[PDB]
Amino acid sequence: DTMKVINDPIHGHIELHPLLVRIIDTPQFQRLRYIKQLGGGYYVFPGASHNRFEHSLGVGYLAGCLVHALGEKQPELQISERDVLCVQIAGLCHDLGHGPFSAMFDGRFIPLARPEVKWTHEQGSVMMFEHLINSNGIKPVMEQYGLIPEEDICFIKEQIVGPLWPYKGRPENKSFLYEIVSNKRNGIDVDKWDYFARDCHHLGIQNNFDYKRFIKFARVCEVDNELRICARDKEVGNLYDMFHTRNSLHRRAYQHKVGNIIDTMITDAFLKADDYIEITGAGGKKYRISTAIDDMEAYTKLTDNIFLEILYSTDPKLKDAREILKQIEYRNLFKYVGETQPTGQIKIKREDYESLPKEVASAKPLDVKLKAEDFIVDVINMDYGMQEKNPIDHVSFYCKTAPNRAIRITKNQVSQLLPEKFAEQLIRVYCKKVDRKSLYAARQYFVQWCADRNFTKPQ
Amino acid sequence: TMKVINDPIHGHIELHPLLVRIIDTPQFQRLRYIKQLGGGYYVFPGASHNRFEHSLGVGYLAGCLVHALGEKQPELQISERDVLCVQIAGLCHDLGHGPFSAMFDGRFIPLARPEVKWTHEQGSVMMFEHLINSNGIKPVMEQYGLIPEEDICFIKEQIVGPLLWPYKGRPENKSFLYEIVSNKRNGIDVDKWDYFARDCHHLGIQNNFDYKRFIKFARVCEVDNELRICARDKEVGNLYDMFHTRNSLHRRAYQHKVGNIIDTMITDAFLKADDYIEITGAGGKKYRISTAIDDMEAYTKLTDNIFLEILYSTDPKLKDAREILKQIEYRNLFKYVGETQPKIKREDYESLPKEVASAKPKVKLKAEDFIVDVINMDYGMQEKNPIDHVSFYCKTAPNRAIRITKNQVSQLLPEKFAEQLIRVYCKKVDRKSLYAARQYFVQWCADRNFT
Amino acid sequence: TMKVINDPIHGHIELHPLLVRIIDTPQFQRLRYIKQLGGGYYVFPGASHNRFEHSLGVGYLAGCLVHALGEKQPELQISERDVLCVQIAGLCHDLGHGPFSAMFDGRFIPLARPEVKWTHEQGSVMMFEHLINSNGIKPVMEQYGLIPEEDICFIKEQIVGPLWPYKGRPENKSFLYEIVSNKRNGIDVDKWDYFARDCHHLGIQNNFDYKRFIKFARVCEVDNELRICARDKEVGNLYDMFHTRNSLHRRAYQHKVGNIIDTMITDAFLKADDYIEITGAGGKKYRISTAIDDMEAYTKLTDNIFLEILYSTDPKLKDAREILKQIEYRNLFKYVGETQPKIKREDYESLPKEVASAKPVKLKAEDFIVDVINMDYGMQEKNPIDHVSFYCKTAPNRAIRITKNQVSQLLPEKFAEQLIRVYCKKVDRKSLYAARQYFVQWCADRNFTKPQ
Amino acid sequence: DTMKVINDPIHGHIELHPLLVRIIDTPQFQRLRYIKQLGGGYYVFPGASHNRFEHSLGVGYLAGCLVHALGEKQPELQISERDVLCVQIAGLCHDLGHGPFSAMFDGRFIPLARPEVKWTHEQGSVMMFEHLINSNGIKPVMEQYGLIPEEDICFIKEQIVGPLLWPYKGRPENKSFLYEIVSNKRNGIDVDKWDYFARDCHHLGIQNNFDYKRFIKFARVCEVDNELRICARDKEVGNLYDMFHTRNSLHRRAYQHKVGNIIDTMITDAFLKADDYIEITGAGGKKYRISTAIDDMEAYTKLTDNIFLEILYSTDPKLKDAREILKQIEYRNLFKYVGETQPKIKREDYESLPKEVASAKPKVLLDVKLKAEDFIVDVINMDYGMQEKNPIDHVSFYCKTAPNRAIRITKNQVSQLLPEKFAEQLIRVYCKKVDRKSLYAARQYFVQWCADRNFTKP
Ligand SMILES: Nc1nc(=O)c2ncn([C@H]3C[C@H](O)[C@@H](CO[P@@](=O)(S)OP(=O)(O)OP(=O)(O)O)O3)c2[nH]1
Ligand SMILES: Nc1nc(=O)c2ncn([C@H]3C[C@H](O)[C@@H](CO[P@@](=O)(S)OP(=O)(O)OP(=O)(O)O)O3)c2[nH]1
Ligand SMILES: Nc1nc(=O)c2ncn([C@H]3C[C@H](O)[C@@H](CO[P@@](=O)(S)OP(=O)(O)OP(=O)(O)O)O3)c2[nH]1
Ligand SMILES: Nc1nc(=O)c2ncn([C@H]3C[C@H](O)[C@@H](CO[P@@](=O)(S)OP(=O)(O)OP(=O)(O)O)O3)c2[nH]1
Ligand SMILES: Nc1nc(=O)c2ncn([C@H]3C[C@H](O)[C@@H](CO[P@@](=O)(S)OP(=O)(O)OP(=O)(O)O)O3)c2[nH]1
Ligand SMILES: Nc1nc(=O)c2ncn([C@H]3C[C@H](O)[C@@H](CO[P@@](=O)(S)OP(=O)(O)OP(=O)(O)O)O3)c2[nH]1
Ligand SMILES: Nc1nc(=O)c2ncn([C@H]3C[C@H](O)[C@@H](CO[P@@](=O)(S)OP(=O)(O)OP(=O)(O)O)O3)c2[nH]1
Ligand SMILES: [Fe+3]
Ligand SMILES: [Fe+3]
Ligand SMILES: [Fe+3]
Ligand SMILES: [Fe+3]
Ligand SMILES: [Mg+2]
Ligand SMILES: [Mg+2]
Ligand SMILES: [Mg+2]
Ligand SMILES: [Mg+2]
Ligand SMILES: [Mg+2]
Ligand SMILES: [Mg+2]
Ligand SMILES: [Mg+2]
Repeated sequence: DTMKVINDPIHGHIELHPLLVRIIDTPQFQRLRYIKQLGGGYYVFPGASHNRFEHSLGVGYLAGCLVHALGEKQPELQISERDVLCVQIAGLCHDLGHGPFSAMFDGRFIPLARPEVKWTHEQGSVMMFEHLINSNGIKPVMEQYGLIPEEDICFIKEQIVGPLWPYKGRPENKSFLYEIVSNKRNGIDVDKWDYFARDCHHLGIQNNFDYKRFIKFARVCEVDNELRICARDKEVGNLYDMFHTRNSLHRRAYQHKVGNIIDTMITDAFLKADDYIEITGAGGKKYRISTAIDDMEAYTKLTDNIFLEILYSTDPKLKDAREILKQIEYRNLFKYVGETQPTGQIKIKREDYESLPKEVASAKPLDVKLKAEDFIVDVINMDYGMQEKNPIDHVSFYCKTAPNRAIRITKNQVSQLLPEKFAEQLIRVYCKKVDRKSLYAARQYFVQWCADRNFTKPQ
Repeated sequence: TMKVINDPIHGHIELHPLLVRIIDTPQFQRLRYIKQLGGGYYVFPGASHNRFEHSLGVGYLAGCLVHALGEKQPELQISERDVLCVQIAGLCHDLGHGPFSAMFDGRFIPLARPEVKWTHEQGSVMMFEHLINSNGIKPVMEQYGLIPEEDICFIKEQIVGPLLWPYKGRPENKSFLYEIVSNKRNGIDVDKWDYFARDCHHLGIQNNFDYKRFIKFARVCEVDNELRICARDKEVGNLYDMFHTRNSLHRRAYQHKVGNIIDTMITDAFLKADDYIEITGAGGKKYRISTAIDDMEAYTKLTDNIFLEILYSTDPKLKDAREILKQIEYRNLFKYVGETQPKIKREDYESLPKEVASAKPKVKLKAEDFIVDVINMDYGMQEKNPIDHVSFYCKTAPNRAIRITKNQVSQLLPEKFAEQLIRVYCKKVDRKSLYAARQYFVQWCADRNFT
Repeated sequence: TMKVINDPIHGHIELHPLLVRIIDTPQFQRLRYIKQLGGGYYVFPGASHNRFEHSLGVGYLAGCLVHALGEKQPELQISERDVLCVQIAGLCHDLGHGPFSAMFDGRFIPLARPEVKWTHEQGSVMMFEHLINSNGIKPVMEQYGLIPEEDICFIKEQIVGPLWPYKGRPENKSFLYEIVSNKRNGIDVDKWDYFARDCHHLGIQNNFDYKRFIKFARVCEVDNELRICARDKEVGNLYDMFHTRNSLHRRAYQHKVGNIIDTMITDAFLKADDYIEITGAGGKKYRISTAIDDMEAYTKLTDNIFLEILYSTDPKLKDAREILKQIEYRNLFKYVGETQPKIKREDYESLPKEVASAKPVKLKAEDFIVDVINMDYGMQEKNPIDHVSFYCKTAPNRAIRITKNQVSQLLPEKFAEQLIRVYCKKVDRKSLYAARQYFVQWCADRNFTKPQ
Repeated sequence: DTMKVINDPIHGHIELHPLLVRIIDTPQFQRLRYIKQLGGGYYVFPGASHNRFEHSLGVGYLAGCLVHALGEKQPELQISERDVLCVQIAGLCHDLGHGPFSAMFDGRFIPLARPEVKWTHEQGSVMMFEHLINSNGIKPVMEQYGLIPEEDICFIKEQIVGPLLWPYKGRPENKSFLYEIVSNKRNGIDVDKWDYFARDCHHLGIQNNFDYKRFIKFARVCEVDNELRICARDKEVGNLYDMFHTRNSLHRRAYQHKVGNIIDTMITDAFLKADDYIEITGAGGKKYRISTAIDDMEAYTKLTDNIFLEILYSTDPKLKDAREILKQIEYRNLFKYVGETQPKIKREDYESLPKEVASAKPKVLLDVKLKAEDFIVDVINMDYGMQEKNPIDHVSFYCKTAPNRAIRITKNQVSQLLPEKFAEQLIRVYCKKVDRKSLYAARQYFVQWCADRNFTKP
């Protein structure tokens, strides 16, 4: 068993250790070839055909670069081949839990199909990782290459989903290893760096963030009795620009008005198909689209394929679901009516989403009257990854003249031209009735609703 | 109105409303579910791109080249109608591709149905006919000034060639319109230009060919009482490099040893699934993977999805097909045994595993255990130099077409323009079987005086 | 005929024969010998690009935008003549740059000649006049359908603004004045070329899609004037354009060391100024600081002046040559600190004296550099986007305004700030320590932010 | 003294050890900022403003990557920090000898100005490296960071120019491979090529087909003829034929562009007319000419592309002839291409060719008769870097199944679509008299000359 090399358009030649190859060459990992990174984004940006598989390889590769680089610069950290392998495995496996159309699945479908459960694709990744290990005899292969499976499986999981020192996989003196793949402190992790580059390459938008530079300048210093990753103070401006780029990719691509409408329609189709579709899990037991998340053998076979299974079906019980997807192909989509924003420092909460179409329909501003069933109200939260908080206040820096002393850099020390808030909310309204007289009316309800709630007058 | 689409290769592509109506059909949107490079994606993870994107790009580039000839030479009398027809042909030229693209017409259909002669291009014509007829496109064409009887014929002829001037869609004085999307004279067409750029972008290999430059320098001149596209004489070196790039993309990516083995395995899985899978066509009639090419309503639903349908199946009659695809996920692939060089004709492909298995070198193995992959590497015209079939003009006389021979360009160019490679693989992957398979292979090579 | 030029930023650029005649003059070819980013090249080794390349690119982009407005809206009655004039203005808009570009009009001339008010744009107009008059271009213009009196005025007005305030073109072609140098809001093709080109060469990636902006640009009536309007959808991308510009200033153009190198070159030029002779019209001799008064002399004033000084043996140039030798050895002046308030151009000269008078080795005003850096959105305290007109899909001739609250609550609350950096010319341990003490006391004395 | 980081558009963040910084921050190195990589190419391809300085940093960086990567993959090679520093210094300094407008200077000007001497920019690089060391107190700085200057200076020089039975003194046979990184004498596959392909492409606006990063990942060291050499993975053989293809392709389109070469010829003409009147101050205040400054590195230090502008901006009447030639470049009244043809003609015969053309007696046309001074005859050699030889026959490969056994791969084992020849020669003729009647005549002399020497009808 040797090294394999994989050519990636974002990263070039990626070297994979034989243990990583064994993990990649499983049904649980190869599944990611059949789930698009950007979901309904592909129906607006035709370049965005990229799947989670490619992304996952890239996060494994970048997880490895950052840990290797900290190791070469600071030998006193005593970063081991074992540490490197575990960090790479976590990068490779961090997105195993994604479902059909990625963000659509955990952002839209599961909260509507199963309001009782709290599910994240990250929880899924842990469960799918457990299934992958156990059903492909990976524990002995790990031992062969010097890993200790009890400690290291825990470590890999904790890197994906998170956990007085709360972690068991590695002690405080390797705390920094937990900032690479998924950074809970501030969000600055290699996962972001891969998706910015990859999404850009494919969308046809250009990426402003130099991850290779950030890596060269990263050191480990002591902060609050913990060894953490610190950035060179000089790079502070570039980190505010990293979040700016992320928010900019959300505005243009990920929350595109039509991409979101297509995700909403697919979600609608899935909800109508949910009672009739059967996915075979462990012991031949049958699961639904919404329950396959409870059985990883079933979940393994739940991919973007589900879209085509519904579209190509002839069963009359799937007629409603299939008609929604047929309307996507013909491009008879629901129609955008307008966008607006809360002026209040209080955002609209998930509890209130269901009641919004009713509120719009009750606006008393007309030819055609319209009903709550005719409106979609899409509520979009845009932030810097920590609700109302500035992520950069949670970043540690060093200076050239004292590279072991960690410091904080406040927002006033960087620039007066930076954002005064780090979270905002956008509300888009669409209409399901698409003729001239209905759209005109829908727009009237929308503007009056905006006046009724002291929201921003629309464009 | 117009719609704008952002593409990573071409930037902002403007689509006329008629083109939008054609794109927004099930027959076109189907191309979202067929990978450009098929099994290449299982070697080059960037190659997730599908035929849909490519098809938009050929529509766009077909439009650039025809617009540019029109602006430079108004005397050609290129009409908005001509432009729309050329764009529609670029959009629709790849409608006939099946699951995993080249795999489908290169490997599967010739094995599943040896009696028929099928190309994805014939498929594109049939799928175009189905698309028109089932989406009420003829009246939309008339609305924007096309004449459907003439123009549908013209669009088809652009895709597949004619159906002693052989064409009906357009007369001799617009002959050049037939060289844009699919060039039968020499292969220099916008379809190549899109795939070089797109495949490169995604594979992670860099493209040496500047199509935008070629377009700026393209003119139409009279050659043998026919108006054809000519290249600026200065560009001759760049055209030899275009074919060099194509052949280079075949060596590294398209005929990758493992990419081809994965295509062979998928093909194997399809042959074992063929008798048991049902695809619903017109009037509810059922078709097989290999027969869906006879019914375009069925064919519409035959995409890369078929791979997952087989993989996720529980039916025992699909166990054999499903096990082959499961071995792809585990990466227990068929194993490369060796490569060699003579040409061997398509007529002989089926009989080659038998020939290998009959080698008696100084575990025995059977013909079912060997794959013999015959790979033709050329400049798109068998043994011929495509550039001998290119017309050029000079700066000082831009209407006089000329030929440029190979000795006038460089003594460092290829002496031949076609060669053939034969690879052998084994389906039995253990130590003792591979060793044997290698012995059969070398003795076979000695038996046929190959390298 | 036409010539084609391959550019790494724009691909194949087509040049009409009249534009070739303008390019093939000493006054234009001069721009091959002036670096776009000046002292930036001594920090970012990719930034070897010169103003010539940039100038071709602005000519090309000026042409794309005007051609595209013409194809989309024939009712504008944009003529081949209008197109040629806009292209010529793009080609010639940067003719006035001096040695090391921004250094020359930002730093050297205000110090060498405080009495005069000079911009490279005024220079471009004068150099354009010289180019025309000394290369017999007026009859060549007439040959290809221009009307030189009207059109020369038009080209100049495109570069520098008015000299309805315009004479070269009436109100119904107002929009032609927004292409090369946009006085209303700063959104012009000149920005677009430098973002792309600077990025390509610096090794930083450009976030702004100029080709997209062009596809979406229309002309609509605003206040009885036909202006360029952007598609409403693009408002977010325009805030990001200014964000990108400001980002290129933070990282590259105002790099601490790039600015120190510009300051050192400026210092060398000030010491060489009285001893250099550049031959102008009538054989009259000009200095580096006076060559801006005579375009024949100015023609021969390029980055070459740096090497002339560096390679000299003349004792009168010893002081200037020693400063430039210290740049090669990399014995640069040393950064002491940064701070923030605004300080006006009138006050720049007096600042080293103010620092040296701070009472916290003693040090003197000649020992300090005080570099005042203005970071804004190109209109001082103003939001440029409040001065942009937009159209909607549903009514593409109705122009509208879009306020900042309609776009995003995550946008800047301010559009201008000022940074002050201090450096010391005396580089030993004891001097730097002292220099830092003067600096912090000065900051306390003027109620500036205690330094990082 | 620490590390410095430099951002390069081709290579990204380049790390430079303090010793390398000391070498870079000298007048002898910084000089390369004032010499364009592609010379007269910039007057055809406006993107090609790049100078030798940037290139030189890039070769230092790539020299370092390749040696570091061989070291990480094969610890048994015993590659030292010292070996790495020496290879990097050689990459940084390999182009120190270039003169004004790069190839123009050693290809055209010096062979015409000083036919007696044999000069290459590489000899210059060695001499300039010696001057750089000696005049900037670098020997002690080298010792500070663990180099041994007598051995290591020799090693660095030998890497640049070749040796000065195992011919090398700087390093023994077991580190032979270190000599293949910067300038490969065996086959030409070196990091110097890799930097210029990428950089030239980036700037010219032509796209690069060669993946140097891939080549590096696949490079190993194996034993060949009792010597440890760099070997390529057998699978990469096709990509190496494509590397030479790309080089030859960059020569056809950019480096030997008809007008780029004419501009180099005009600059050379201007330099020859200025050579007697320009004075460059060298060591001890002794004065050198443009053509003699190559004999004194203190003078040579101040000889850059600046010399072009010094001549252009001059007012001295003795420089009027030289200055008028350069003024004609700005106005674009260039010398005019008359024609091209193909046979080889040897360097010994270049000088005599304009005379041969002018002696052609064409069947009695001729308004204007023309003289040898009126013709330029440009002889252009297009090859794979080894005259008539296939460089790939001089490459060693390994297989996956035996990565320590080196092998050869013949051309028939790779492809029947590869070149049958690896060298050809082009002859271009130009005329200095540019009016309609002169060009027509010049073309008549040219075709008769071609008939007289049995060359291809043009
Ligand atoms: N950029 C690039 N150029 C190429 O020429 C090329 N060829 C392949 N690849 C990509 C495809 C893959 O992403 C990666 C590995 O390809 P490889 O062909 S070295 O590997 P194995 O077939 O496994 O050969 P073995 O088993 O004998 O070592 O490089 C390439 N990528
Ligand atoms: N029509 C279409 N087909 C595709 O296959 C496709 N792929 C990407 N895009 C891009 C191009 C489109 O601009 C974008 C959104 O689709 P749209 O325009 S239909 O939907 P709204 O804007 O809500 O409706 P309208 O303009 O009719 O009022 O997606 C596409 N658009
Ligand atoms: N490069 C780029 N930057 C962007 O900011 C951007 N925004 C969208 N796209 C891509 C996505 C598509 O491929 C294309 C069109 O997206 P569009 O937002 S203009 O259009 P419709 O939604 O149809 O809006 P309407 O109906 O009001 O005209 O550009 C973009 N592409
Ligand atoms: N991208 C690119 N590829 C190339 O192969 C190439 N060759 C040249 N150029 C660049 C160099 C220039 O920037 C431009 C045109 O050079 P050109 O060789 S078409 O033309 P003239 O010398 O003018 O030949 P004539 O007088 O017969 O037209 O393209 C090229 N640019
Ligand atoms: N090195 C350097 N220091 C500086 O302080 C500086 N300031 C500008 N530049 C460089 C960066 C660019 O390459 C160029 C910008 O100047 P141009 O004359 S093409 O246009 P404007 O109308 O001045 O710019 P805008 O409208 O955005 O204010 O000069 C600078 N470069
Ligand atoms: N790509 C990129 N992004 C940037 O934001 C950027 N900023 C600078 N550079 C380039 C400029 C140089 O090529 C390189 C390092 O510049 P640096 O600003 S880290 O370094 P010193 O000023 O020497 O500061 P110290 O001594 O305090 O570490 O990166 C940059 N390159
Ligand atoms: N303008 C121009 N004309 C030319 O004839 C020419 N020839 C080379 N160059 C440019 C092209 C490159 O930028 C560089 C090549 O010369 P270098 O000193 S970096 O290395 P070598 O060892 O000579 O190259 P190799 O080993 O491949 O034969 O000079 C040229 N540039
Ligand atoms: Fe991820
Ligand atoms: Fe195609
Ligand atoms: Fe400018
Ligand atoms: Fe070199
Ligand atoms: Mg995730
Ligand atoms: Mg995250
Ligand atoms: Mg096809
Ligand atoms: Mg074809
Ligand atoms: Mg300017
Ligand atoms: Mg401006
Ligand atoms: Mg060299």
